[PDB]
Amino acid sequence: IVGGKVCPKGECPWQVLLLVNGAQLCGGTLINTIWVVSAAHCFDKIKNWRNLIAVLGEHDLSEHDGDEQSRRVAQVIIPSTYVPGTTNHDIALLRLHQPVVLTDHVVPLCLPERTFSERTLAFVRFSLVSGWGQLLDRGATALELMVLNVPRLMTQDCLQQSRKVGDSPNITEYMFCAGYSDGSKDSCKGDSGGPHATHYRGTWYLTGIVSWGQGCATVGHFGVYTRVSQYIEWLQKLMRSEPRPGVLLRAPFP
Amino acid sequence: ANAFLEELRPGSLERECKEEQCSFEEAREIFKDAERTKLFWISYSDGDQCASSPCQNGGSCKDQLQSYICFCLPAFEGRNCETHKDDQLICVNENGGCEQYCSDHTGTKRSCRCHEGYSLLADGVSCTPTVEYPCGKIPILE
Amino acid sequence: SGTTNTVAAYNLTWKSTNFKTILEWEPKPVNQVYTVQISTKSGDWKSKCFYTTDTECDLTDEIVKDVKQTYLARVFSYPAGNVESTEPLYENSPEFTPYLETNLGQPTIQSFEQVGTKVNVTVEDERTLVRRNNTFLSLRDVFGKDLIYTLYYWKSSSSGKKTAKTNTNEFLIDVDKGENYCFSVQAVIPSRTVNRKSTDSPVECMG
Ligand SMILES: CC[C@@H](C)NC(=O)c1cc(N)cc(-c2cnc(NC(C)C)c(=O)n2CC(=O)NCc2ccc(C(=N)N)cc2C(=O)Nc2ccncc2)c1
Ligand SMILES: [Ca+2]
Ligand SMILES: [Ca+2]
Ligand SMILES: [Mg+2]
Repeated sequence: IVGGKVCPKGECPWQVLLLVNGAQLCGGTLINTIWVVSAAHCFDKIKNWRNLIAVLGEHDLSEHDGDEQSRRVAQVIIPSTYVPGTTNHDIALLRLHQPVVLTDHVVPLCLPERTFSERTLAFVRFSLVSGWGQLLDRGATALELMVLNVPRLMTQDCLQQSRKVGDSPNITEYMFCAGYSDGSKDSCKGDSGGPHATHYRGTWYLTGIVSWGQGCATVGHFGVYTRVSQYIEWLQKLMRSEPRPGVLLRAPFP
Repeated sequence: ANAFLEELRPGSLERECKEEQCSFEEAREIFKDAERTKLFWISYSDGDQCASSPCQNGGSCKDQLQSYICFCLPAFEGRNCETHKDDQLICVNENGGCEQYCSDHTGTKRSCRCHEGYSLLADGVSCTPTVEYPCGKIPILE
Repeated sequence: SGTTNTVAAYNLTWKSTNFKTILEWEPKPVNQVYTVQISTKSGDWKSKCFYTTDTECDLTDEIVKDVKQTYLARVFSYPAGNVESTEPLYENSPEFTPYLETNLGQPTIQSFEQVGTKVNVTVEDERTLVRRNNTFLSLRDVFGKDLIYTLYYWKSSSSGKKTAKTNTNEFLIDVDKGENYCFSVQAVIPSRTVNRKSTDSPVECMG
């Protein structure tokens, strides 16, 4: 996270830290006691599917305290339409082998209904993005969870306010821009998979996933997030599904 | 109104303009100065747009140049106070006043709903937690 | 190119007098309806005039919440139901800051009283769309010292017409015994460069 602040302990209770073979891999969002939503691109290079761990209640990577809970990731579900190496359909639904225990430091973010998210949450200006990612473009990662307040833009605006780059990914209906184009604040590498959470009348909801960008906090560019509202149906159907023997599961989409 | 005999009476703005409607010259003869006559003519010859009593639902019309302004009572809006605020209770309007989910029901009133872990209150719009750790709340702040 | 049916609204313009603010646009809808959204630079978007076929939308109630803030509105075009063209098309309006841009309304001379060799001219305060719990605030209530009223007065035997200015809604001018004078007032916000003056009030003369 570039230009944010340290998220005080327990104030980003749904934040998840994904690890593979013990090393930090990506962020994630707990939506209930057994499911975590993350980004599909975080898994392009996984070879050891059985060494996937989700840590909840984490804050300071440099010290362990009694609030952290670790769970094995039993399944990684990604849309079949997702193409490794690209940015479209950048979402992953993860099943934890055993559920985590809800506490003052571990609480799920509400996954909202599609209509409510499109007609109401989409118009709430600011939302929070968090993670232990790079504190600067190509810089070192954070030890303490960082969080940032960023304004959302409709794509037409994002496209009109962004510097043109000859070769860059299309911003599709499955994504949305949020942030600042003045090089001061943005989410970054290592924050991938983390939440873009929106506050609305006393409750927080998941509206986006940290996904991609032209570098981090680059003048003339905004962060691009996966538009969660387009996957509500796909996520609920899958959460009702029965487990597979293998970990990775490329499920059809829609 | 100029009808032989009335014209014998000395030029009076009040009598030839405010009571009988004057033309531009009759007014200028009275003012003598062209810029003075204009000044007078801009409003006098503008017309009272509030004549069509355009402000609806108890509104108050106030004239302007080639236009008017409507002052509406609290429950209304619109250029002519034609919009009934009480008729806009729909989900696209500030979530229909629902705290969480809003469902439109043409023909009838919209209803509010809540996310799992919560339940609707008597007021028909608010949602309250049914579990210790509802989704979307931050315990250490709560 | 993008989707089939519908066209984006254009020429969004702000029509505002004494804070009664109306956003107007083109064109006249053909198998398409509109919805307007308005927000301050950092605030949330508020919808108004839901699926209207009108080409205007009264935004008064939203801007009088804070006339000094700067608002931006945008107009969405939706395909009349079924015409779902095979995010919605929209157009942003110019920014608008009420306090600095609303037109000053036409004033009204409330009265004029002769006092020996001096004359007092009173301007009726103008009601504005801004409310203060059940009542409408006046132009002076809103602008305070930023607002002044100007008066044009002339004799008849005079050759030029003089002007007076006041920080209140009353003028106290020196006049020539006997002669009958004529008056006209104007609202003015001196600190403005454009739209700094209202239209002149109807002329009134002592008869
Ligand atoms: C850690 C998991 C690892 C195996 N996966 C990938 O590296 C990976 C897999 C994919 N399918 C796609 C990508 C990918 C390709 N191209 C990108 N940008 C274009 C405009 C050049 C891009 O932003 N990604 C994703 C990515 O790096 N995510 C991290 C991320 C998240 C959010 C933001 C932001 N809001 N400003 C920036 C970044 C970021 O670091 N982007 C870049 C882009 C180019 N060079 C360095 C870093 C990256
Ligand atoms: Ca720790
Ligand atoms: Ca008029
Ligand atoms: Mg009379």
